[PDB]
Amino acid sequence: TKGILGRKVGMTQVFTENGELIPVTVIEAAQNVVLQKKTVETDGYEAVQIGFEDKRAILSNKPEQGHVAKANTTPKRFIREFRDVNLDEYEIGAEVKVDVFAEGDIIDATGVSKGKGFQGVIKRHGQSRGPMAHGSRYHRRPGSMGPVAPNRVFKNKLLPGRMGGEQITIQNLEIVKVDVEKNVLLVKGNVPGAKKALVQIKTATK
Amino acid sequence: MKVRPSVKPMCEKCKVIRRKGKVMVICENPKHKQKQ
Amino acid sequence: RTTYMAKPGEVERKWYVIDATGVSLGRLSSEVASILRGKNKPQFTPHIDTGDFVIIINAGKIGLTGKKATDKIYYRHSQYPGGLKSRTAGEMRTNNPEKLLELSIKGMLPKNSLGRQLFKKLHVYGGSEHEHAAQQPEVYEL
Amino acid sequence: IVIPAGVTVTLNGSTATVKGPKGELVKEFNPEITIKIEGNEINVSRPTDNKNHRALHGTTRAILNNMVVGVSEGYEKKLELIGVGYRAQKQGDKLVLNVGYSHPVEFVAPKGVDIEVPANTQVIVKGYNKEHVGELAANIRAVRPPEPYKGKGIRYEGEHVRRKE
RNA sequence: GAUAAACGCUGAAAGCAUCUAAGCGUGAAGCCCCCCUCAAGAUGAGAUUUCCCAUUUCUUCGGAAAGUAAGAUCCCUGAAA
RNA sequence: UUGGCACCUCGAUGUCGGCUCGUCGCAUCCUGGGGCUGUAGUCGGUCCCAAGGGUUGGGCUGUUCGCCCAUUAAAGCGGCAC
Ligand SMILES: [Mg+2]
Ligand SMILES: [Mg+2]
Ligand SMILES: [Mg+2]
Ligand SMILES: [Mg+2]
Ligand SMILES: [Mg+2]
Ligand SMILES: [Mg+2]
Ligand SMILES: [Mg+2]
Ligand SMILES: [Mg+2]
Ligand SMILES: [Mg+2]
Ligand SMILES: [Mg+2]
Ligand SMILES: [Mg+2]
Ligand SMILES: [Zn+2]
Repeated sequence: TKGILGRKVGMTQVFTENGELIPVTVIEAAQNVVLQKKTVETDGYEAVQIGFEDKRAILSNKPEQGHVAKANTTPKRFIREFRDVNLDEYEIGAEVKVDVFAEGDIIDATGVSKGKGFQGVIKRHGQSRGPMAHGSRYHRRPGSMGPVAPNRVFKNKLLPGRMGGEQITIQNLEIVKVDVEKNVLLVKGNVPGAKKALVQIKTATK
Repeated sequence: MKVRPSVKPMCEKCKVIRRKGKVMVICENPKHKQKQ
Repeated sequence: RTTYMAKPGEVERKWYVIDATGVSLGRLSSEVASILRGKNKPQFTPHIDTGDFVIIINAGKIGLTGKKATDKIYYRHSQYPGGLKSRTAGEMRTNNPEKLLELSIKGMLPKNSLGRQLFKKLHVYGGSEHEHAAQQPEVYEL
Repeated sequence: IVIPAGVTVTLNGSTATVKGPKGELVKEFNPEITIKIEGNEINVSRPTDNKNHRALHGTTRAILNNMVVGVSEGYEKKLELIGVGYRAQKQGDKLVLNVGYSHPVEFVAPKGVDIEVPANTQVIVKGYNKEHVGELAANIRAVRPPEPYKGKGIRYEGEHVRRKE
């Protein structure tokens, strides 16, 4: 199992050799370094900790500087662990390049979905509106809070609240192209998050 | 299988047994299989 | 008037280690509850906690008579609609015996703030090894 | 229970190991029931006349008898495929049956059992552990049990199948 | 992975027979995992890596307060929020 | 369900159908597993296990219900102040 961290650049399309036209997400994944290897002896589980994008000194603190000094690298914007990887691969301070993947490799893209703020039950939970005419005074409301008997509301009565900004994993995206000199992956279809969003690309669990 | 509170031999070949605290009759004739 | 009342940290609380091997889950639990509560000491004071600390070892070998292994069900409700989970005493003695004894003993402790403090004095281990050697635990017989 | 020539029977606490020419067996019995091992003959002892003991008594006798007879002349369960295009091929340690499915069905024998196939129409299962022989034999019959209309499928050699129109 | 109904194997009680009593196996969209998300206020408050260091005056005593370290905040420019 | 009784509520416990939102039971409509069959096959019948998910859109009527049209793997039956 291989993994890397990139920023979502944006979406475009590419023509396949077949002639078909597919939508792609451009993930730029430059400056991935291996910072720390966690073992069963030390931390109780196997994981490699990858630091992604370089960060100006003044934006880091002494705790951070000490951590990346162990891997002879500069402070890193994003640090994430990958489990299920082979620790024999990965040396501390080693760069992790996008060529760990090849065209046709099936990957799982994990990121934080775009923020929609406070949202009602219609957008947040796909509930039905009440009628818009015929005397209706019910339109974008949550529906009955429940029966009478349990003098209270059950625990999964879906209601308005903050909508996006959740971690999402899209499973089984094909890698379409891998450009090493540009540190670019092209992934068929879309991945969560706004442009510039952190995206964690790892080999498909399935 | 006949599942019924009244389980009893339906012919001479029918044997009444108990499996897992359940009365049943087993028989050469499969129609006579009964469990209580 | 004159009846003695224990003060907090007055009565010497001792560490006991008890082998669960082959003892009925109850029977072990009921004796341990009494030790935790301090019912075996004449200084016993109902509002204070004068009891001892108890380590139980070999909880995986705890006895379940009859068909309790398969038929004694432990329920949990999440408080979500239809959120009732169930485990057999048998499965829980195999996988989470520390949990099995804690449930059993928790039920036999007073259902109050002091009862919740008493539960903190109970250490259960599936195997023969604990890590409370520093507390110099003394073997206790039922 | 008579012990034949070549067999050596030993008792270690409750368990009893039996090592002979055909193979070697280990089976753990209930403790309270005691076994008196002698050079020629084996007499199993029952302490009390309680329902539990009456049952275990006959079982300890039966299994020990089966174990000893097991390692002597060996156990043989014979099977007989019926129906057009029903055959069995032996290739390596795998018994490959073609019994009318779109896929072929294959069996790899456990430790101490053999599946030699004289003719394509019949199968024979050799072994010393009678229950291991019985199970594998049943598992092979389980693939296509005999149907009641034309009698097609895998049957035991002595088996009597009920027939219909 | 373990099971339901069910099917068996070996097998006595009950010289036979019998899937069951001891003992083995098969066996469901169901159970427990696997998959996705939250999650140590899990007060049982866990773990790993890294950073800062043992200051001053008091308090008989325990402790107290008052400059700081690493670090954080106020305030300000903002949006991907 | 049709009822019996008159125990809470007459200084008010809003009553049918629909909508919205469901949630629960299993006596299971579909899908999964299975026994018997007057089970050749394809279809079925009947019983057992099974509540994970699923279980349509119209015409008529305030309707519930029901009939009908056209689908569907299926168009389940009940409880939650009908
Ligand atoms: Mg936003
Ligand atoms: Mg609508
Ligand atoms: Mg309006
Ligand atoms: Mg309540
Ligand atoms: Mg038999
Ligand atoms: Mg299995
Ligand atoms: Mg499905
Ligand atoms: Mg009256
Ligand atoms: Mg009033
Ligand atoms: Mg049912
Ligand atoms: Mg109503
Ligand atoms: Zn009969």
